[PDB]
Amino acid sequence: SHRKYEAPRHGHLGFLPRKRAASIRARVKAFPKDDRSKPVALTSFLGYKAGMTTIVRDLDRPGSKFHKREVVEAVTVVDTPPVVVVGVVGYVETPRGLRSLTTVWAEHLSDEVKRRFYKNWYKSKKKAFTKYSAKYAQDGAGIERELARIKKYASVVRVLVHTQIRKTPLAQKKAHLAEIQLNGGSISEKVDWAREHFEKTVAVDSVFEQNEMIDAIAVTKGHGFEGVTHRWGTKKLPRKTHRGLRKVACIGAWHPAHVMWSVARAGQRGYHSRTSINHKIYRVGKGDDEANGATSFDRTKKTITPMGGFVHYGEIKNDFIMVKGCIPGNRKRIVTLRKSLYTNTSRKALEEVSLKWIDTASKFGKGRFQTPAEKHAFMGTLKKDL
Amino acid sequence: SGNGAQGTKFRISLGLPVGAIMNCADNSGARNLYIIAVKGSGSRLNRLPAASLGDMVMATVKKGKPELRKKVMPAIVVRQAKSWRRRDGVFLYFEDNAGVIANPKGEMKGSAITGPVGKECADLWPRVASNSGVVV
Amino acid sequence: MKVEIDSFSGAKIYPGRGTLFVRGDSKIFRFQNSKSASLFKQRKNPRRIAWTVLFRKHHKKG
Amino acid sequence: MATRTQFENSNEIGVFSKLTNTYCLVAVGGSENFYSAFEAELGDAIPIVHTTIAGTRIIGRMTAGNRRGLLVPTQTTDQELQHLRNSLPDSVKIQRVEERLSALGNVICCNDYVALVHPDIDRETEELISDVLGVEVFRQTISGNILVGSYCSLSNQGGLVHPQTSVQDQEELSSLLQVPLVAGTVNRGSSVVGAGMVVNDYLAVTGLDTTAPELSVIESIFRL
RNA sequence: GCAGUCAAGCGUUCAUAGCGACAUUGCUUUUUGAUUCUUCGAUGUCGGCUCUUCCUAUCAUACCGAAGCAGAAUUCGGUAAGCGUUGGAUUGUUCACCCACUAAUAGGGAACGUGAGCUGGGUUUAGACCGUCGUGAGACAGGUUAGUUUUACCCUACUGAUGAAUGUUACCGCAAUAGUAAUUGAACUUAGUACGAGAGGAACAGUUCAUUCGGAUAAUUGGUUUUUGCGGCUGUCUGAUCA
Repeated sequence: SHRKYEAPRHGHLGFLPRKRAASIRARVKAFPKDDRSKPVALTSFLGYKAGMTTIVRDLDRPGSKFHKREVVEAVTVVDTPPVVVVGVVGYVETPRGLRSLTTVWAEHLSDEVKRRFYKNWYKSKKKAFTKYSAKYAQDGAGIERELARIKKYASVVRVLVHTQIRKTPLAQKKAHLAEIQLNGGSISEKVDWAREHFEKTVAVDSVFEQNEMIDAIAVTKGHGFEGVTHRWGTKKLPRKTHRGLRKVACIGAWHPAHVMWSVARAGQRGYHSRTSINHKIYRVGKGDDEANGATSFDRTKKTITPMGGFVHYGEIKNDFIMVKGCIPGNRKRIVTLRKSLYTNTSRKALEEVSLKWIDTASKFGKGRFQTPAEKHAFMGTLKKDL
Repeated sequence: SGNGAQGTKFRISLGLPVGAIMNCADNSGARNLYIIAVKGSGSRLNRLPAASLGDMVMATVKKGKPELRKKVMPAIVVRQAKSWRRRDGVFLYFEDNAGVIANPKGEMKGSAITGPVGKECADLWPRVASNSGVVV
Repeated sequence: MKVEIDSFSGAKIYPGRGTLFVRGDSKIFRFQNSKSASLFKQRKNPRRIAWTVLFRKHHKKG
Repeated sequence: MATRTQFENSNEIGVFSKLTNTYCLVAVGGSENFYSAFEAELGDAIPIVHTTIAGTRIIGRMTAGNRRGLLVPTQTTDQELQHLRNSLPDSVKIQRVEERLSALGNVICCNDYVALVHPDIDRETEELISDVLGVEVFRQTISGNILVGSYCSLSNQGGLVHPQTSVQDQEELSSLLQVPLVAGTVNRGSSVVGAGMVVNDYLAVTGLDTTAPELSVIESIFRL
């Protein structure tokens, strides 16, 4: 028998299987395509998601209905500590894909990547990299041997970085190590760049910029085990149904005498690796930059932190990317921001924008005020000090 | 939305499905309308075609002059009372629902329109805008 | 960019904050949040709601 | 020359445009064939200003005024008002108008001499209208229609009115307005004639559905 | 039910743009028959709701060929199911015909899919009514009403979740394999141009939005509320208060 009314499926068979991610750090599966002409730089960046806020900007889209007119839209603020390099690693192209042939670590690693290797830091003898730090006693014949082998071989060059988790209002103290590919020409130049930038700050005023489309890779918010209505979208059954009205009703035909892989079942919803492309950056704000939240129309001295801090996160005194729209991943997750794979000639990209108003009212209620000086103006003096 | 309308309207919220009786807000003689489908609407299994502000609906008349009764006629929604989002920031909603009878090109069968008219309707339908009173 | 004043309490309304209401006589009302709106749809008199502005402006509060 | 013009499919020029003696206000969302009929015969006579009013494109029915004034409603923003202040010359008088009864273009059907408005507008706004425009404001409805802006196009030479109108009210408005009136239609007999075309002393742009017997009566009564 | 081959004639003329008589070769198993090999120490027996997958004899979409294709609309066909195929009234419906939108309202299979998934309107136990037939008990190829639908805690399949061992342990990765996803319309423009005697009247590229789907989020908006968080109110009980 045919379906008697034919409908679009529930859910998407390409985001299968829906098991949980490896860890909270989402692997970047692929990096932008390399051309050996650009100056040497990074491809991705690691940060932490601080929440959302509201942006009033002048839409400038010729031929639209709101041309040169104010709109409001949502942005996510993703926090940015200056990410610091602690090593490089080169891969040789083999007939079974790229294979890491050697890796080189820096000289004096910070205690955060020394905290990353230990499940039990407090018991430990804290002996991370001791017999590797002893390899700098001579002029460095082993280490320069390793770098000459990376120069001779290894068509691609990736760099082990980590975030500086202590500069964050988090409470974790452990840094997430990662790899980042490079875009410059002539891999000797890449690895000399890496050897120069061992243990050096790399801030986002060099990797990203204003108005540019970036992809964002993170792990989904976790909602645990889940039933098949809210997971897949399947119709609830009527009121009258014995044995469960929030289900898939029919599992399948008689023959195939097995349950198909494409029917909707109950399982894990959330905590998957997701990737969302073409997100526009509206601000690249800086930590030493006082008054992040002023604008050329606004001009009042305030940060992008809401009154009373971001909910569940803290207060941004750090750099930040401020990116249009939503983003996969909730607050306090390691979010990886990546340069675009293709050049985006679409006129939704390449729209050079500047903001007009950043919302910094309290996200913890219905925020009636943006700055506390404004509240002391409006609400007036109280039963406190005077 | 649909053929014969002038301009493109950004998506505003659908709060009037098949069967909604709206307080007909012109002097044409109809006292109320009754949505029977929406021009330009799409198809999904067990989904009612819903109307919104400014959209053209086929509708009938359940009251009024008995010349106007018992016949399917085009109509145009001018108030919604389900809150839709303008791009400039606001979510906004009228006191009630409303509608005016039209021809398939957009002319008012009546002459005058009473009360408010939402501007996302008046910009899409020109003939309504001229007979309109309060815009927004 | 305009800072709209409220219709019920008297607070200030940032862009994208609260609803807009058009009563059928086309007198448009703006509401700060869900609170002052849902009080206004009870037809409360804002001159006798003790935390609003037209209350405090009338009894000379500060 | 009653030039026939589409606004991209439609033939009511009075919706998307406001034609006066010193200024011409037009919508922004149009092609060159909508503006060639204006810019060929006008050329270097009056400034044509591309703008919007109150977040719409119906600025012919939103604002209403004469050679001396341009009255703007509530929802017109700061940037639109500043661009119209810098674009239009200093002879016109622009004023924000507070009324919740209609839009201003549907209410006011006026010229340089005599205004006819909606009968339900109050006294404080009427004093503002007669102050800014400098026009003795009168209060009348044509053929029962309370919107005189939709069924009456007015100029200093003459005027086109609602097609189903008795001769007695035509003679009363000919004694009041001191102009001769002839009841006619526009755009293959469309009854909405207050928006079907614009007119001033030099130009009267009509719609493409206007045939020759309607156009001859229009160019006879407005005396181009 | 579908498709050929031949081809008398229609089609202004002209067998084959499209059709096609008289004949004739087949395919299919979504009909119904014929048989009765399996099941009567019992595979739960109509319809709908739900949900996945598959075929193609394609309705729409993509790209093209032919015309009695000027344009527009159509008609015949080729690769192709990749993706989509509806909301309603009456009826238990399958089918059905209607209203209305739509780009389109294609056809089917999977134990005439799917009852330890549902509902139980129909059929088909026992009650009862009417008509007809019967001498009667009762029969109905007919109408109407009222009528209980049980179990998963096994193996497997599927979806999710851990896991001993290849020196231990941790971090950073590669990729075999397996899945995949986007879809479609409207308006403006080209443009009352091309094409046309006129009536009528497009397309290619561009711009702005939208339909169905999919994944995410929660600033704002709405919903939920045991923050029983704050305020109010009834009845009673703490002697009244306060709580």
